[PDB]
Amino acid sequence: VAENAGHQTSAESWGTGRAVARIPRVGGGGTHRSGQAAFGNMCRGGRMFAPT
Amino acid sequence: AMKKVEDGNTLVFQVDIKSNKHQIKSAVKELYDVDALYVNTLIRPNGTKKAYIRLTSDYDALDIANRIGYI
Amino acid sequence: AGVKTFELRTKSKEQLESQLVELKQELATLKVQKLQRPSLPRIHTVRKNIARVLTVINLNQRENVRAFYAGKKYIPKDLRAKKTRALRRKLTKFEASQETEKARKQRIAFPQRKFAIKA
Amino acid sequence: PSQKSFRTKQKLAKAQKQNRPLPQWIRLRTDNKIRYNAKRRHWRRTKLGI
Amino acid sequence: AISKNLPLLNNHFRKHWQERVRVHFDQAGKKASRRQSRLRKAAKIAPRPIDALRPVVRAPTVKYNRKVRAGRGFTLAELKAVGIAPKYARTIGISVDHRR
Amino acid sequence: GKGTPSLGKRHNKSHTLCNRCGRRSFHVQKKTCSSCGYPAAKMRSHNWALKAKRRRTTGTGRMAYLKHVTRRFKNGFQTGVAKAQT
RNA sequence: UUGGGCCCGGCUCUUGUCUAUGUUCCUUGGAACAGGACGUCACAGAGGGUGAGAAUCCCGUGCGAUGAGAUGACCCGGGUCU
RNA sequence: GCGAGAGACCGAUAGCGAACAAGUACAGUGAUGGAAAGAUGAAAAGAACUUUGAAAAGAGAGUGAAAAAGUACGUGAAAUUG
RNA sequence: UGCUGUAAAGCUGGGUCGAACGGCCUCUAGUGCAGAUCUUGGUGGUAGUAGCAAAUAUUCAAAUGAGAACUUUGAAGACUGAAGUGGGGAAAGGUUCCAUGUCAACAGCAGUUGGACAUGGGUUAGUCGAUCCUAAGAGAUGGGGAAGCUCCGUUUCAACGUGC
RNA sequence: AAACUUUCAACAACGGAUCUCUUGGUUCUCGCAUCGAUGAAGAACGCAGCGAAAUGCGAUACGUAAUAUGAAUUGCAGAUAUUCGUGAAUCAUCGAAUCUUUGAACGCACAUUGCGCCCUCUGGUAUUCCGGAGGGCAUGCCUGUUUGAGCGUCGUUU
Ligand SMILES: [Mg+2]
Ligand SMILES: [Mg+2]
Ligand SMILES: [Mg+2]
Ligand SMILES: [Mg+2]
Ligand SMILES: [Mg+2]
Ligand SMILES: [Mg+2]
Ligand SMILES: [Mg+2]
Ligand SMILES: [Mg+2]
Ligand SMILES: [Mg+2]
Ligand SMILES: [Mg+2]
Ligand SMILES: [Mg+2]
Ligand SMILES: [Mg+2]
Ligand SMILES: [Mg+2]
Ligand SMILES: [Mg+2]
Ligand SMILES: [Mg+2]
Ligand SMILES: [Mg+2]
Ligand SMILES: [Mg+2]
Ligand SMILES: [Mg+2]
Ligand SMILES: [Mg+2]
Ligand SMILES: [Mg+2]
Ligand SMILES: [Mg+2]
Ligand SMILES: [Mg+2]
Ligand SMILES: [Mg+2]
Ligand SMILES: [Mg+2]
Ligand SMILES: [Mg+2]
Ligand SMILES: [Mg+2]
Ligand SMILES: [Mg+2]
Ligand SMILES: [Mg+2]
Ligand SMILES: [Mg+2]
Ligand SMILES: [Mg+2]
Ligand SMILES: [Mg+2]
Ligand SMILES: [Mg+2]
Ligand SMILES: [Mg+2]
Ligand SMILES: [Mg+2]
Ligand SMILES: [Mg+2]
Ligand SMILES: [Zn+2]
Repeated sequence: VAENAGHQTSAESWGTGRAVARIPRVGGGGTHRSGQAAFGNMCRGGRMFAPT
Repeated sequence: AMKKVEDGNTLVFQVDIKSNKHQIKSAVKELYDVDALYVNTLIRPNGTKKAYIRLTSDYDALDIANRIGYI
Repeated sequence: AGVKTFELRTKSKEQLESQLVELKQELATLKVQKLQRPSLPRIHTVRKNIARVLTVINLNQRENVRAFYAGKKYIPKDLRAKKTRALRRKLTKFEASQETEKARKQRIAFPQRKFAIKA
Repeated sequence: PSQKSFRTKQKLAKAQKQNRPLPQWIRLRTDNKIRYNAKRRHWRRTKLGI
Repeated sequence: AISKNLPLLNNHFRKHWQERVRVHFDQAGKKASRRQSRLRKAAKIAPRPIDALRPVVRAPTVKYNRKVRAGRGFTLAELKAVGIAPKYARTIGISVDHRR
Repeated sequence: GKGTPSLGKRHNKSHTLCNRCGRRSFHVQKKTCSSCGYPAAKMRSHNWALKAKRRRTTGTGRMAYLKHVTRRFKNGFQTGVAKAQT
């Protein structure tokens, strides 16, 4: 797979205290991608576990 | 625009955006052999330039409009 | 499809400018008629005729300038060759083939021989 | 405002001209996929940022 | 971190090693293109041999005294002994070494 | 009053359109573009923003001249005109 | 031991043109490119298209043949003039 | 970058962010951030006409191999629902 | 619809469907989900529920229309009460302006109405502004720093007139 | 007993899984070396008979010339368009051109479509004013040309 697949995001975890899982999330606003999880093998659009 | 051709002896033209009133007066003189009393210009909301050219009393703008062929 | 470029190439500057004027008044008349038709495809033909006459006028004047400057040391940069900036900065064949007299004497004295083995 | 620059008014002219519906004869072309103009803009809804 | 009776290892992988991994997928392609270069060079200058004649020299060090291998070029004394000038020798497929 | 009441006092643009890149990043008082760095001779670009290089690079515009350099190279940078066949 | 300039080739690169054999019969099906029968070509049974799994319908594929343009002091083989 | 050939690779939540008018729409003063979104049918043959209705629509009819394919289009699971 | 297996599962009848797919011997792996306040999408109960209650206030008739609490006109009753719910502008918006048509969506009821939707039309300057001046300030040049991106400086250690 | 609630099946919904595709991606290999002051990359604004976008192009504006090829284009329309041919369509090819406003961006300036100056031609009773067309005026540095500056300095004359 591409060396940077799933890692072209500036996502940062919201931390705890906001009633959501601690996975990193996309910042900004105004698009539906905003606030969506990133970087995780369980995340849609993240990178696979142990990329080939 | 045709109310001006009729009432005010004024021909209304679309004109290039880059041209000024001196060039418009010369252009109408060379194209239609008519003397302009004045040229009032205007840039329209769609980005094109419109010229209100009032002719001297020597010329009848309705006759010029028929000669060009749009009335 | 309008005027023929080979017939245009047999005309003078004055005949071409006269035909350009006629084409421009024809286009103006068509633009007046477009106010009422309003679909008027002949405008495309007149527009491309104006493009052809302008092209032939420009080309004719450009071989005139090329003939004026033929063989001169300095010619206009739009009449010079247009390769790449680097290829224009590159040494000419004469400059690249310039050689010191020491190197020419050694090149002449010891050329690469043609030979074979096993005889 | 009424007092605007030429560069501004030229951007507003292009913004007006891009805000039109799809011409309907385009949907009849072969292998056409555009059903509507997807880049419409309302003045109150989305701002030009000019 | 240290466990069992195992050899102690030196695995030097604490830098960004994955940015400098050269995998020779092109071994066969380079072999084939190397062969084509070799054929083209030979056919350009045939029947002239592609290799200059090299001398035979003793290998240095106490470990390779016994072995003898191809050197770089024949010395000026050797070419003098066979009556060939070095400038001429370089043009008839003989390699010269002014250093040996 | 730092939220809704203060947001009502926004009518003074800090940035306007840039002449080089047309992006509305030209700081009016600084007279500099935060996007392309205009009026500096060089274009503003950073290796820590690779997506920003993607957004504005060769191929994102018209390439009105580099389009044809490959096609001119393949023909050896011809000078002259094509000859009609007999 | 030996200088230089042009003309045609060869090599290199790009490009044009040209090429074998079923659309025979029955059944199903909207469509045969499916099944069955009889075949053909094959230096071509790669791939694609065509109303369903098509070597043989079409483009190609394979085999070569033959034109055009270029390019190269620093590739050679011939000429030719100094 | 330009031009090619491939694969025990992925198969539309995968594979590049992007198979689509994708670095698009949109957000942010700004640096920047940045999606969703493929599939009727071989062919629109995209339903003439009649009828009820203000209309949207419905009911007949019609095309199609199929309308248990009608563009709110292949198949059409589950949650949930009549 | 059943059969087989302790099981993971395999096979099969009927319906739907429309273009590929399986058994066996081996190879290989991005190979098995109920959970991770997991991810993305979708859907419930809650529930026809909370609610749709600031800014005094509406009513009769006619017209239009398939349809009128909400549109138009008339009649009335009211309010803002000149530091206005009046008449203009600056910033900001950008066609919202006007006419015609028009109701799928939007206007948290409605809609024949609309800043919505569709089609057109519309902004006329020697005298109004910009343009010019300088303000706080910004900033080239000559120079001097700085590896450099650039920093200082604004007539400064300058042979400074595209002079009239 | 209904209704209601719950379960199941059929049909119908909701929704878009599954299956099957694929002009995309990803990775590997092979070959090649070509941006720009002769104005690039990029930006803005325009251009079609009827177009918003994408694609293409620049007032010669979904293109002009040329070479090749050889009858189309197509959603509709239409030739003062074409067919045993200087001939339809063609980013097929491409060697000639056009190439707005810009941008290293170059007369000065630019949050302005602001303001000059020089040359030639031209209109207005004009070397001087007003208008128009075309061509010019950036900086550092190099070679050269010309004109100079300095008791820096050589020769000669009171
Ligand atoms: Mg991914
Ligand atoms: Mg004005
Ligand atoms: Mg708002
Ligand atoms: Mg400020
Ligand atoms: Mg097939
Ligand atoms: Mg994707
Ligand atoms: Mg994505
Ligand atoms: Mg689908
Ligand atoms: Mg079916
Ligand atoms: Mg179906
Ligand atoms: Mg379906
Ligand atoms: Mg269910
Ligand atoms: Mg099928
Ligand atoms: Mg098998
Ligand atoms: Mg896994
Ligand atoms: Mg689950
Ligand atoms: Mg578990
Ligand atoms: Mg959960
Ligand atoms: Mg969720
Ligand atoms: Mg209630
Ligand atoms: Mg309340
Ligand atoms: Mg009162
Ligand atoms: Mg009061
Ligand atoms: Mg007011
Ligand atoms: Mg109104
Ligand atoms: Mg409502
Ligand atoms: Mg309603
Ligand atoms: Mg509107
Ligand atoms: Mg004034
Ligand atoms: Mg000051
Ligand atoms: Mg400074
Ligand atoms: Mg300086
Ligand atoms: Mg699938
Ligand atoms: Mg591939
Ligand atoms: Mg100003
Ligand atoms: Zn900028």
